[PDB]
Amino acid sequence: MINVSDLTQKLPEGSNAGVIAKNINQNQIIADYNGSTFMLPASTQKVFTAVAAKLALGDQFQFETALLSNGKIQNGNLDGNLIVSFTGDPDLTRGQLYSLLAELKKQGIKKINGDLVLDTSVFSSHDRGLGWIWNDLTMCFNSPPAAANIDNNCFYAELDANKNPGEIVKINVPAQFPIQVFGQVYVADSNEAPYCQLDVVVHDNNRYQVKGCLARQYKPFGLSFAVQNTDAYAAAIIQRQLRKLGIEFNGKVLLPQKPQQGQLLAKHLSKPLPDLLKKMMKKSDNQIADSLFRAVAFNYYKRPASFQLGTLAVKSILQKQGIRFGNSILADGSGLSRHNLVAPKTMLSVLEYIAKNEDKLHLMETFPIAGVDGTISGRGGLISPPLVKNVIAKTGSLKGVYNLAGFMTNARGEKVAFVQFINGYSTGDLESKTKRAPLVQFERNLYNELYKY
Amino acid sequence: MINVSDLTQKLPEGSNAGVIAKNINQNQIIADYNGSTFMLPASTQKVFTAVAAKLALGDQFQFETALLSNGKIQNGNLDGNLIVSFTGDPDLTRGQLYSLLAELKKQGIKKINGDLVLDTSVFSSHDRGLGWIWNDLTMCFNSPPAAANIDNNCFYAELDANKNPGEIVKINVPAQFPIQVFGQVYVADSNEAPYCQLDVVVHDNNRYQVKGCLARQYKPFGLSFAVQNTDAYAAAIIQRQLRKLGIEFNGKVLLPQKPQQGQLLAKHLSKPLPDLLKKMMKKSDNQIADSLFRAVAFNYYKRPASFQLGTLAVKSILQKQGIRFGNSILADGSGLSRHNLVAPKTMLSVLEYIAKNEDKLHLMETFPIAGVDGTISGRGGLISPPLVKNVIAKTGSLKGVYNLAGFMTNARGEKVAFVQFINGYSTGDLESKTKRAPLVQFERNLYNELYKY
Ligand SMILES: *C(=O)[C@@H](NC(=O)[C@H](N)c1ccccc1)[C@@H]1N[C@@H](C(=O)O)C(C)(C)S1
Ligand SMILES: *C(=O)[C@@H](NC(=O)[C@H](N)c1ccccc1)[C@@H]1N[C@@H](C(=O)O)C(C)(C)S1
Repeated sequence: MINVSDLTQKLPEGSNAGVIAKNINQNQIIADYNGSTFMLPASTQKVFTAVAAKLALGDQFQFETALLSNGKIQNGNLDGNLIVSFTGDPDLTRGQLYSLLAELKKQGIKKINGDLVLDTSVFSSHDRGLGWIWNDLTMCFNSPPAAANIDNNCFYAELDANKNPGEIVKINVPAQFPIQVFGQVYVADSNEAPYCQLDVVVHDNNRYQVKGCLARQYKPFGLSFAVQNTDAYAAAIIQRQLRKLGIEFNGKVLLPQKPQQGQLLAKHLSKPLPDLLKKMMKKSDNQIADSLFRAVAFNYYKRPASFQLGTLAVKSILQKQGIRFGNSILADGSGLSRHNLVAPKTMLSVLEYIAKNEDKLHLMETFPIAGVDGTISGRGGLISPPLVKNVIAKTGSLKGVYNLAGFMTNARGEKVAFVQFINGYSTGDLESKTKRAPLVQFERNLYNELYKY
Repeated sequence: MINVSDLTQKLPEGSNAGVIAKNINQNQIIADYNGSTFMLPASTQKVFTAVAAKLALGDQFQFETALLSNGKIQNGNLDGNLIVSFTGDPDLTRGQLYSLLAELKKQGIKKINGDLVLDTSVFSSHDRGLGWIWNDLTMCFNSPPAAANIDNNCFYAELDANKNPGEIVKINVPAQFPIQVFGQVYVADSNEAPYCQLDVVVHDNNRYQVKGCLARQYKPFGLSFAVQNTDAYAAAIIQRQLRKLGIEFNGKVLLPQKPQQGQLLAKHLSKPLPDLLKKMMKKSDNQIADSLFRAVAFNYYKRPASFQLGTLAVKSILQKQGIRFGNSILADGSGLSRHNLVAPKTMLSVLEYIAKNEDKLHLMETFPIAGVDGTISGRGGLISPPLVKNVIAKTGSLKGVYNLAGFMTNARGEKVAFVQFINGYSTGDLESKTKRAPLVQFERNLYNELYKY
């Protein structure tokens, strides 16, 4: 086998690598180093979700966002509640929801007599996985994969930090966002400036308290944040849209937990599963992965879906196909949880199942391609021949973690599946951009060795 | 050296162990397996904090909780504001605060004419470490180590779920706590129950919503909750205590966020450092660790202390004594953060520092003693001869993590220091009772080899 031990000499001191690789044609393991150690898979976890979704949802699967009502239309009035049904569409734009509501106009509803009711019942319990880190929850990459999801459940604020030390930075929220940003951030001089933290503390109803400081900067810029209460956000946006459409409403917003009985007025459908999976796999969209993860449970068990139900469903589905998990922990579909524990060999068995069943699953085309697209279009260790345009791989990255899982063609045109998990990688401290050079060098050498072996 | 690698065969598949030990009398390393690999130390991290606290705070250090004003007292009136200064005391009880406020009434004050002003300026930025897991933040073990801390910033509620399927569980909060617990949790039948989640959602101002369902219970279901807004909680306690003391107050509660000057009326002192360190080390008190961590930085740098300053101070203080951290990540004093990264050998160098300076530090007596006290009085791997009454060790545990760091006497009467980090330990799914038999056997074997080597 490849001497993976010698290769990890170039990784930073303290790090730990789990590396396993198999020549599928020869049915031979050609690298095996901590292949059985549980590690943090980060976003390589999305491979499991991709397979489960293919199998339990199918290529015709679409997320539906619907408008329903129990009552009768007449005189331009909807004589009852407007029910808005959200099922976790992670790719729903504000533009789409608007056209959806526009459908009420087209049917001559001039005004709604009753209350606005949101049906988010297909998801159950929290909209965050267990073991997610609290301070990342305001970052847009970590926006909640909730039933209601509008423009990725992210917003930005406009900041102007062009000021002398001690002065207050100006923060405005653009008029489209029903959010508050409150508190005060000051400009720090270049001394204290390397120390700066911007603190964001969440309060109810999408009110974000900022504190701390920032280094002077000349030009305005935007900071993005995740929406926290996605039901209030969604309801506030629908009410503004109804006004814009000139449909009249003066009811309250209700948020029941149970499916809402009704007559269907209109429906919007997302792109189907193959397009969602491709964006999830190429760009590594956390929210698509966690929505599919629970959509899989919802459809598979026919009951409202918690992340725990997602875990049960994904394992049960892949187990049906011969995959064995032992005591792996799969707390989410995106890989964000710090409780996830998976060994390289388990990820590898899934990659083999993917390559074996490619005629059916067509998942190979979803993987980023070295030097070409997705999250590895510029990956340093992969950017030269013989690896460029040859290595395809799902990436996973968290603080301390640099992973790759996928396939390549060796110098004999045989296929090699491989999993690389690197954890404990640290070359400065909390809030030091990480020196990636030893990683570029490890990966360049590793994939060349698997190429020639 | 000891063949640690064979001994890990008894640990669950997937787990990883970092073990290192030294015979101090011979100065020989006798076990060294993954000794340089960064791992999660969990509460063994508190060893670093004990040493930094001894060096920078000293045995006379006590936390101060104080009452100040600028008005003068005339004719039974405090003619200005009551300032209550909190500095992070992690062992302040509401009875102690009550006796402190009683002192006003011994100085003749029976009415306060102004406002209640809290000064919590000694600590700054969040009261939570970065990399803490969001869903544990409502649990009493994860109560915020804030400036204001009353009864461990934890309270108790009871759910009476001894009722039929379909009924709403009754929530009872004892009346001493100025908090609200509300929601509709229902009792689920035997069929639905395995799918239930009992959730809590935190709302502004210490309002807790419980949601979900649970199986019929056949005793009272206790909830133990962390206080989320510690300033509001403290101000509410103060106002009820003032009332109960017959001191009239009708002013506002102000939280200015900067140091508040005034004349000192009365000062409550905690128990001194050696008592705080003994409780932190014997029992593993998370709040005393994170309190001391930031008190250390406040006193060492003389400026409001965040967790980042805590990290800088602890490293700087120990670096002076010859400890080298390289690229370790210490995000807190308690080890709760999932970003913490430290190698067995760095912890061992601190243990050696501890044994070498025992005549001045007196920290040896703060470690738990196998089969005798603290968190290893009943630790199954250590409770037989020759380990019982001989091994002393600080424990660390999180989901997946089972650590010891401490000392023992071997068969020759020489002192051995050791560090055992186990991560990736999984014997079932997330919410499962973990199986400890593999841990008991691995530890019984490892400490026996270290005894015999
Ligand atoms: C999977 O690993 C995901 N990672 C994250 O969301 C991290 N929390 C993160 C790391 C760095 C920057 C922003 C978020 C997604 N996958 C990553 C990857 O494929 O390498 C990502 C950085 C593109 S986000
Ligand atoms: C340090 O390791 C601390 N651990 C925790 O607070 C964990 N979050 C936890 C694990 C299990 C149950 C409750 C909390 C403290 N140290 C532990 C130890 O010494 O083993 C602890 C369980 C006593 S709490």
